[PDB]
Amino acid sequence: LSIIDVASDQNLFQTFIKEWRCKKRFSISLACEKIRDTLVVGLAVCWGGRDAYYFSLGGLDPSLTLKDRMWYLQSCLRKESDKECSVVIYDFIQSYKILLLSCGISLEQSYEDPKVACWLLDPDSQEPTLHSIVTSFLPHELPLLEGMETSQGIQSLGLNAGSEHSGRYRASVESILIFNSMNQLNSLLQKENLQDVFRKVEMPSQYCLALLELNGIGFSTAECESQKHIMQAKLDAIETQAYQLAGHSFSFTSSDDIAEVLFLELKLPPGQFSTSKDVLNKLKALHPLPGLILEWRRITNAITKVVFPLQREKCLNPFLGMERIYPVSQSHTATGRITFTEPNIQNVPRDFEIKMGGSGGMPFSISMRHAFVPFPGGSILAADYSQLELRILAHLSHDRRLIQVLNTGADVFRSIAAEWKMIEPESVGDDLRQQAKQICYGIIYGMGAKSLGEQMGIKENDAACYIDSFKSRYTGINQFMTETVKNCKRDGFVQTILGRRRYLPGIKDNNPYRKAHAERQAINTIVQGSAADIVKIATVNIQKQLETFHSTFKSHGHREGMLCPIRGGFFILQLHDELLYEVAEEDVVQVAQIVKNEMESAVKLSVKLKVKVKIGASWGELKDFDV
DNA sequence: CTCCGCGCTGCGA
DNA sequence: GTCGCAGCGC
Ligand SMILES: CN(C(=O)Oc1c(N2CCN(CCO)C2=O)cc(C(F)(F)F)cc1C(F)(F)F)c1ccc(F)cc1
Ligand SMILES: Nc1nc2c(ncn2[C@H]2CC[C@@H](COP(=O)(O)OP(=O)(O)OP(=O)(O)O)O2)c(=O)[nH]1
Ligand SMILES: [Mg+2]
Repeated sequence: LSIIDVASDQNLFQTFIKEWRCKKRFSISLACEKIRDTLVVGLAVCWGGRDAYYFSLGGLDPSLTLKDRMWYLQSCLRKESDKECSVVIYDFIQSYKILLLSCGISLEQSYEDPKVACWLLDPDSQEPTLHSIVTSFLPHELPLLEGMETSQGIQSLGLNAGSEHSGRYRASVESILIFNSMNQLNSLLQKENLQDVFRKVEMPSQYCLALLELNGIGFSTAECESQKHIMQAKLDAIETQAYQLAGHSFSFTSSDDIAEVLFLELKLPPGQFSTSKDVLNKLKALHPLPGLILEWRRITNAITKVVFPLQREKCLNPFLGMERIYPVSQSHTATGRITFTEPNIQNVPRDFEIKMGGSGGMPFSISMRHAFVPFPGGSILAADYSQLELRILAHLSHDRRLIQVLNTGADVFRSIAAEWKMIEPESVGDDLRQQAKQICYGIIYGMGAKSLGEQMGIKENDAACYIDSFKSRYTGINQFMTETVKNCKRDGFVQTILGRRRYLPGIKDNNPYRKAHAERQAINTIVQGSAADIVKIATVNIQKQLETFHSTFKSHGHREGMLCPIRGGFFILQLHDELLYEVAEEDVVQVAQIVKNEMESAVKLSVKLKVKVKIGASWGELKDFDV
């Protein structure tokens, strides 16, 4: 195709930079090749048609020194008041990282990612690939990717150095394929009214998500190995104690040789012979072994799936003098939530105690949320949304009882256990509060009486009286739920607070399980997704105002090249109703004021949003803050 | 065929 | 190598 090598002639280069400055929209494809590791060889630009303007950064005019080329490169990729420029890149979060870390260019224009648009048009769709966006939106240029089998991988074609094709060809092909496909996706977004969401909350959230990836969460490898050795010892003692409690050895992973010990060798009560966790919690009250196996599964899940993984992905930050974990973002969820991968620092286990030693042992707290530490002379500011997924239900269902218990102040999860266990509300521990939290949310979202009785440890008909009490007590929640399945059946889609549409065609299926899944999924999506929006619209506005009062830097990777006092706040992790920031000592109070002022001013609902700000030297060592 | 929802990950088949 | 089951987390 038309591949203009702009860096070949001096007059040809300056004409490309002149035309580049008149563009209010263009495309980029970072070209990366092997060393013979990654290495940005060049770049690709497109403003229309099948013209690709390769920007070699390594056959070239000697008068165009690399340094003179990099000045013009940053002269066109930086904002200058009302430039109105909107770039289109295939992987914005990783292209913004590679450009900042391998070239020194901190992008400041507007951004448009075709992958985000493909998800915003169908959250249930498959992860977009360049072959999946061309086949669906630009099929008339599909014969271009012929031979380029790398188009079927989520890695950008220009960033896939493993392909035998040159980095120039791979980037030039992608530059025109993503520019024209974005014009088609922009035409579809403008039709469904969702174009504003793509550029006002969604794509600017991926910018904050690219910043947190360069920042990374702190990690204390010494606190991990200490918490590990306490856990392995209890694991080592649970095996020996359990193997004496049964007389013979038995693998805690073989449900066959476990049900033998419990239901047969120990004559424990029971469809039957199930070593499930819902059953072993009921049998926990009869023999020490049903509780020792549940502890074996808790420690093993930690010392294998949160400990050993975290001590693998740890990296050194020589500038900050720390060892920080570098997770990966993933916003491709059906509810709009943001999850993390490699490693998932969202699944870090909660604070749990182990009792080791003679007599009644000795209490030993194991908070694995505690090795995550701030920088020298820093803090970790966490801000909760209280009960966001229930205050939203109050704004939609308008139930006069859910709003009553919301303004009261009681912990309704504890109050559920007070009615369940017939215990004082203040006596409800966290283990029972979490079990009652699952009972609270599941019953609202359509938990059956069979699963309720199995969790509650009571009969099916006994648990059915608890469900029918909820329907009678809270009556506005079901008026909306029956009206929600009315609006999803007539339309075939559920809409969030921002207009995002999840398409549920299974609500008309002939199978009762299939209609129920979509019926249930419709009620969760309208409230789980509306919460992921309220978080996202707050996440962007907090980085916006932190960038206003900005005598600081905006990311640890940004300041890694400018080098100095680390003064500003930083992003690290986002839980589905809680935002964590790594603020610096000097302005712990200012950021906490911005994080909380914006998390409330993010949306305006019937029920005002309550936000609880906490602060400390660890994600587990958190204490309240006044703001 | 089988009835809260979303999400990731290691092991075993 | 690939996917299901089940462990934890919102
Ligand atoms: C019938 N029942 C109940 O009502 O529990 C609540 C409650 N509570 C908590 C205390 N309480 C008394 C007046 O406030 C009340 O109504 C609140 C809510 C929500 F605030 F979220 F709306 C949801 C639920 C529910 F669990 F039903 F979903 C119940 C069901 C299973 C159990 F193990 C214990 C109780
Ligand atoms: N359906 C469903 N949603 C859940 C479940 N656990 C968490 N969620 C969703 C709904 C609430 C939201 C926040 O979860 P958290 O665990 O932060 O809960 P919380 O009740 O807001 O927290 P707390 O009262 O302890 O501050 O995530 C669950 O088991 N089922
Ligand atoms: Mg919470």
